[PDB]
Amino acid sequence: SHTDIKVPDFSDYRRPEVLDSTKSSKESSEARKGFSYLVTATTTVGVAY
Amino acid sequence: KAVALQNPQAHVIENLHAAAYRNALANSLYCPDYRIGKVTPVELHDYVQNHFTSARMALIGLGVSHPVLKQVAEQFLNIRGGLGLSGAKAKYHGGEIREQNGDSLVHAALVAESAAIGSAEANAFSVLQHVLGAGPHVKRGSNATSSLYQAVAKGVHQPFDVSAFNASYSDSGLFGFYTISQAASAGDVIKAAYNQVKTIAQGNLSNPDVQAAKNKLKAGYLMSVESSEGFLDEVGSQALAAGSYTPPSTVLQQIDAVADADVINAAKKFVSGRKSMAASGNLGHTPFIDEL
Amino acid sequence: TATYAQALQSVPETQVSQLDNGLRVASEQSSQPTCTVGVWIDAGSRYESEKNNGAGYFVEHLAFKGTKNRPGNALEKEVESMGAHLNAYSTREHTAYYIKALSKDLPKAVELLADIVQNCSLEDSQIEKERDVILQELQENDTSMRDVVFNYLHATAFQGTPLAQSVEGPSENVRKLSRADLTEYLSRHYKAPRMVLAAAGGLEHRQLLDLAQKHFSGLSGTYDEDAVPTLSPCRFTGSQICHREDGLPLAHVAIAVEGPGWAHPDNVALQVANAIIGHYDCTYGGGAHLSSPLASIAATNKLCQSFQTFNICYADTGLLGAHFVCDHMSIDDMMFVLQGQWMRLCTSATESEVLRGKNLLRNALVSHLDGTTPVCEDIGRSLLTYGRRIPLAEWESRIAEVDARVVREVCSKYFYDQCPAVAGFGPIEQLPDYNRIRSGMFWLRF
Amino acid sequence: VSASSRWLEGIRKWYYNAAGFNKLGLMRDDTIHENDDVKEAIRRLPENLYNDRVFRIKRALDLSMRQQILPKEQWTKYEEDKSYLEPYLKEVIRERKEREEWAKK
Amino acid sequence: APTLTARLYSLLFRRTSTFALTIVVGALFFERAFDQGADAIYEHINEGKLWKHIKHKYEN
Amino acid sequence: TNIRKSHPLMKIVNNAFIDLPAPSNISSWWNFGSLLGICLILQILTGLFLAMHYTSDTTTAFSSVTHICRDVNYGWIIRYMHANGASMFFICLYMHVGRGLYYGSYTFLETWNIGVILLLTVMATAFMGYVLPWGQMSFWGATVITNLLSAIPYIGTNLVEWIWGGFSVDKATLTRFFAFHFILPFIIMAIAMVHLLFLHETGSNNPTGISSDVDKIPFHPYYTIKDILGALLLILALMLLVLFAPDLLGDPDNYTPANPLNTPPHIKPEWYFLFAYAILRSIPNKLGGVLALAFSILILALIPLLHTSKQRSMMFRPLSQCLFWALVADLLTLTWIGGQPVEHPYITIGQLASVLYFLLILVLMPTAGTIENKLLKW
Amino acid sequence: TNIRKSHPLMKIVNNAFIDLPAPSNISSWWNFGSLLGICLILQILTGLFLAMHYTSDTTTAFSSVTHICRDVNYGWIIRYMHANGASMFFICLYMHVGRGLYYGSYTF
Amino acid sequence: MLTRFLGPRYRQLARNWVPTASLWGAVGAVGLVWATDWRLILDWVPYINGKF
Ligand code: HEM
Ligand code: HEM
Ligand SMILES: Cc1c(-c2ccc(Cc3ccc(OC(F)(F)F)cc3)cc2)[nH]c2cc(Cl)ccc2c1=O
Repeated sequence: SHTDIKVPDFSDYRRPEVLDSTKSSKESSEARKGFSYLVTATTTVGVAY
Repeated sequence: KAVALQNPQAHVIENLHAAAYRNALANSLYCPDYRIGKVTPVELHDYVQNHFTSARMALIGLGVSHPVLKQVAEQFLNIRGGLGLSGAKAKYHGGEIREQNGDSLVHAALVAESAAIGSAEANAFSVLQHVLGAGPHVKRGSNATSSLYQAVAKGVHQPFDVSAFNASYSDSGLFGFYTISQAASAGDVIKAAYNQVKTIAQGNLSNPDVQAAKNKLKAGYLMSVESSEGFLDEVGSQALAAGSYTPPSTVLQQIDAVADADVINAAKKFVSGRKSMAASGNLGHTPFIDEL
Repeated sequence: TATYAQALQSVPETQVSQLDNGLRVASEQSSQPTCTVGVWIDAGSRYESEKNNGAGYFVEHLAFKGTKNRPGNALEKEVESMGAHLNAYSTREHTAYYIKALSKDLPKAVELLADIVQNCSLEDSQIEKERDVILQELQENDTSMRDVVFNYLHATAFQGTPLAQSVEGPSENVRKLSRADLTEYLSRHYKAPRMVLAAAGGLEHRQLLDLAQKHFSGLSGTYDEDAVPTLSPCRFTGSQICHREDGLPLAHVAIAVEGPGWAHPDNVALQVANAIIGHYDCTYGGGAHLSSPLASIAATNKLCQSFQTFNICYADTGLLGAHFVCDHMSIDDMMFVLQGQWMRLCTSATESEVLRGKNLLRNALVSHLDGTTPVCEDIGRSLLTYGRRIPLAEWESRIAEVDARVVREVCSKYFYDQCPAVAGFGPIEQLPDYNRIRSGMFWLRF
Repeated sequence: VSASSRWLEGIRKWYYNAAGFNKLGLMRDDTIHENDDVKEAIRRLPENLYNDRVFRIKRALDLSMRQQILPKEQWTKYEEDKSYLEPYLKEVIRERKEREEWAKK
Repeated sequence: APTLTARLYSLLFRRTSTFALTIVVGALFFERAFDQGADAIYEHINEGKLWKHIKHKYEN
Repeated sequence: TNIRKSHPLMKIVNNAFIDLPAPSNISSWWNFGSLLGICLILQILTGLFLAMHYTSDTTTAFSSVTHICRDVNYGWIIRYMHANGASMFFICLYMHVGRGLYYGSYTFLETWNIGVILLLTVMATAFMGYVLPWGQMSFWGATVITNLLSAIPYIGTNLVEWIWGGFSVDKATLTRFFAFHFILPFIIMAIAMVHLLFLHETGSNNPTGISSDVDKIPFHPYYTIKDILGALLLILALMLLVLFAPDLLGDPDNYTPANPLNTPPHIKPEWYFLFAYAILRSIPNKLGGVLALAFSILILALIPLLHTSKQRSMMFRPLSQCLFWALVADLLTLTWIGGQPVEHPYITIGQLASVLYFLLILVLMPTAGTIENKLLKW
Repeated sequence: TNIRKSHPLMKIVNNAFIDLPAPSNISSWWNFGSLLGICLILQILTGLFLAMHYTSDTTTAFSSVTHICRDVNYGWIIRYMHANGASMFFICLYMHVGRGLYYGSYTF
Repeated sequence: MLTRFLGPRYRQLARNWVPTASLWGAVGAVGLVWATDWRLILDWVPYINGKF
């Protein structure tokens, strides 16, 4: 069968902002994307210099 | 065509029409496989020039006024007149077509000449169809009221399915039954259904069941034409066939007018006529016409 | 002589009332002779834990199998005494039973429905038979690839929440469901505040109200103790799920993002945007002249057998995206063209395509509600989702206010630079990596 | 056959003979440059006209290879040159302009 | 939105043209800042040895 | 089966030189493509053997060439093969270009534009090569040509001093011109490979301008042997110059060492630049003449956009044929005026020829193509 | 549809660098082959800037190199980069060969 | 003779795409000034001016 399919628990790898299953993720998304893109921007600035 | 042939019912019904009739109604709805790519513009031009004419057309409208349609038709559809061909007549012959393809379930259909649409006997054949059974009215129902299903299920203890088949045209019609059953049990199912129709033909019929079938017929006919699509289709069919509109109330009166002896007469016409059978699947145990 | 606005204003209004036990009775008069009457319930798989998952589907199977007062297969015969069609369905958030019949059978038909949703006998032998049938259905459901892919999309998108659970539930749960669990489910979820009794056709509102007062006054609606199942927000996760089966001929793919929800103003704009993208099947007759760029490109280049767009709504969440069936050597092309069209909508939308999409949505809305069953379904879903039925005039008012700017802003909000959820089934070796799909959600030029 | 018409036709026949593609058995439409409109128009030609175009072009390429021309009897007469391709190309252009006009609105 | 990173994302990093503009401006200021810091550290480590430290003694 | 077709390396050779479908009727004017490659390989080999005995020091650059032509075993034959080979290179270049212009081959936009890049890089290479022997014409050629950048407003002098490496032409200019002249031919070879890469997508044009897919022949043995014959004729033309008139195309002043204090009175460029020299000096204005100089070459990039005729080749277009040969004779006029001193009446003749060049390219030929379209009633 | 997969020139780069299927578990030792690609180009760059100031005459070669070190602006950086790039190139080359020998890459 | 591109759709598209083109032009200008160390513009910038 296929309905027995169930994603294994990824909680050991998730960030602290999205650990709770009972909380909307749209609120924290901008912070996470902004952090990652800040890392990328800093790297680009250094390489450009 | 390939999409339409994913359903076994389409193939079986087309073969059944090929077997029953000889000239006119034997033509399939789809192109023969050999003739694909061979149809030329001259054939299309001839077909349209011969068949698309004023005396053979009807224009139905829902949501527009009468003068607008009348103006449009007078301006354009009148010049198309010049009525052409007339067509053949339906010749009934009967026969068998058996096509083995090694599928899980065996489909079969056994029919005979019944009647012409828009006739007194057509209502009797519709009532007989609903007496015998025309599919389930309840989700995952046992078909308790369906006489054919209960007759077959008493002996056969495997999954199966059966229903009554009816198809009326302007000059001829087919009445019978369609079965779906596993390869080993096909003969049992067909024999049981044929026996049940025979018992109905001999005279065993209860007036409560005739009334229940009449109520099923009335409910189905009324619920069919609730939508705009169904209403337009019914009006167009009546306009082409009879050239006049019959409101639902007259149809209901005609349905109630059918006498219970006419259903017995229809069963007698079925049981004593040249059968036509079509089948498909692992045909290792399906009977022939002579065996029935 | 008439007009579009005048025609919209002329539709009769739905009338709604509420009994003392909490039941809500809605109806809409019409001149047709037939009618459709049904009961909608706010209880699906989302209100089920792992212990009792699939209970609702099991109860729905046993609904038309006799009651205390119509034992055995008598009830079925009664329906077929009057030539009525008795049907039901269940989803992740709703359940419904309904009957199509004549006007004259409105007294009897309602008397059947109250029998069904109150006095489920649940014979043990019938429980065993339906257990076997449900096991057979679970085995046979693997043949439908579209439904498998949609279940995978739900499981990966809403992992770790009730929305991951499928309607039928796992095969292990159904083998252990007992009559105690089914009775507890019925006693907990089937209650008057969560039910809606809708009708539509040839009838009068007060007669239905009186019949409901006769046959539904026994339902309890006190919410015994704190047994008040309330939903909670569900976490959405961008992720991928891939089932590789190279033996199959075609690949099924479904990609989605998080949606606004049931009662958001944005939804109308999204329904316009999807209408711009459109849909295509290999049997369509338009060919290469179709308005949608994706459909025309797929038709000319034969990129896929079929595709479609969807916007599935739940309480405060949903899925918004596309699903296509294609060859195993065309997945990159289809994904590229689809994401390019989404970015085109986000960054640059013009007036003509938005007008076309608005006309499409108007026509679809008009044509969908034409009959008795769709109107009854509309009433039943509206009274549970919005708390009231929205007239078509309000829908026209909402649709007419959309323009290119609104579509651009909404699409930029919900599509641009978002983590999607992806599900693939079949020969999917050519499906791009998740990093490539993610990087295709923006443009360097913009 | 008036004053300016016979002078115009005289200059056109002069130019036609000066171009000299008739010396290779070619017709005017055989010499057109193949763009997308012309490839589509050529695609729409019936079997016989296509095969004649193919053989005429093949014979002209053979002559050009051998640096020869046909005898004077076999040159394409100016009055018998058939514009077999013109109506197809005209329809293809009309269709493309309709598409372009729809893309502006 | 209260968070600094959310403001940076919603203000600058959404588009790519603004991302590039931010990068070039950051490089422009970071060049001067880094040069001044490095020169200060190098001058402090080697105080009293460079030419500019002993320049005043000889030139009038 | 066949390893010539399946081996990863041999498939390129097969699909480029053996099984390539080619038109059956391409004339001798299609031979200059391969002759340009023969010339490029000749210059690479001869130049490499000249670099084994050359020093780019300003105090010894002149003497090293005499050491080559006097003491190195058969050094004279290598030196004058390299010098005369450059002239044969430019003959083949201008014939290749004129071929493509006459027969409408410019409608291959990518191939044409890469060709224009190849033309400019070969021009820079030959310009820098002439500076190495450090004669009088070497020095004043480097002075004038580098000073052309001074016409650019507000940055010109900075660009000039940056290229020179100083306040005047000196040792640093010669050393870097030697490095550029060494390395630039390999870049040219790579761009020539991209030239053929884009060409092979469509195949060749032919003299009639009509598609030839109905009549194709394999490249081997037909155009392999025809190209061998054409190569043998190129070797004949080169060796006639080298062995009977090695100084006919050169200038005598270059046999005098460089002198920064005096410029010769009759200074003229190499013959293959005189037409553009004539264009430049016909405009009495610095920036105007430099812009006209650049546009006299870059207009080739505009040639594809001015095609109006419904026929591709000029074979069936008499008016275009006449204007084409009026352009060839006008370029011969500009070359003649470029080789004469600045006096009456040569100034006015050179101005009229410069005006006629751009008038022909920009105005007359498109109008002729439109008149021709109207005459055929399409 | 996509110009990257159909352009004559970008198609080669797409098939060589962008869409190339590679194993998922190749360790850091597979990087050296790419590093040899970098170092070569580096030696072509820096060396090309040393040739603009070098003279091959035997009497003015040592002096020319010292002129590069002492007089050319930042010439010492270019000189010592070109000088140590050889050592870096040979370290990368021997690591490449050892990688090929250990993991049986010589079957190609 | 590109007269095919005169209609409502193209002016709408140009209106949509003007801001991004302006931002890319600004990026190019700032990059050129930073790369060339053009003192004429940079002397007016407050904190940068101290580096000269
Ligand atoms: C180093 C310089 C060049 C080399 C080695 C070179 C080489 C070639 C070769 C081998 C061919 C194929 C054989 C042939 O058509 O003759 C060719 C074709 C062509 N070349 Fe060049 N070329 C060079 C410069 C140019 C220039 C400057 C132009 C135009 C401005 C140009 C335009 C063309 C064109 C249009 C064709 C296609 C001719 C046809 O298909 O009929 N090339 N080139
Ligand atoms: C497209 C390829 C080339 C062209 C058109 C070209 C052209 C020229 C020309 C016109 C001269 C002037 C000869 C004179 O007036 O005495 C020259 C000189 C020279 N070339 Fe080249 N060259 C090319 C490639 C090369 C290469 C690849 C090298 C070395 C790797 C090289 C090395 C030299 C040297 C050392 C001289 C100075 C000796 C002399 O003046 O004869 N050349 N070159
Ligand atoms: C105008 C002019 C030239 C001259 C020099 C070069 C060209 C052609 C050219 C143009 C540009 C070029 O560089 C590029 F490839 F673009 F990078 C290389 C070659 C045309 C003319 N050469 C002279 C040489 C003496 Cl010795 C004196 C005077 C003159 C004189 O007045």
